Amino acid sequence: DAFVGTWKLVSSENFDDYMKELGVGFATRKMGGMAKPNCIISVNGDVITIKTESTLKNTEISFILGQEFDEVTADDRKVKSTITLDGGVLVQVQKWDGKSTTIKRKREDDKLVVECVMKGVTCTRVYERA
Ligand SMILES: CCCCCCCCCCCCCC(=O)O
Repeated sequence: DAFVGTWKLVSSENFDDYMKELGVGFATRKMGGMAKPNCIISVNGDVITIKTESTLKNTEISFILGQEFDEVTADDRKVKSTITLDGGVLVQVQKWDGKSTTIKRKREDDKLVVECVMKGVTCTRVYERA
């Protein structure tokens, strides 16, 4: 849809603080901090796939909106994830060990804007089409 495409990271604010708030260690934070991933979003029927590709780490999720799924995150958390579409925003919640984090993906002008929140930390990541 508006989301389908291949997207390259062009800016990131507060990602180190976000990773720290998630409990990510120095080594995994080091890998993530200067990474410039591509995010490849596709859809087949009910199933949306989001691939995140970078030199040192790749991830992929496939899901149906509103259906919880198990996910191993890029930082190796074992979480239960649910993704819904609310006002054109893909809203992902991840739940583990009594905690939660949200990842909200929206289209704004030429940008795919990704807001990641853990407790009082808000990170904003911007991708543009490859
Ligand atoms: C790209 C490599 C980063 C690996 C470090 C751990 C990151 C875990 C949280 C990732 C949140 C997703 C943000 C996004 O899709 O831009």
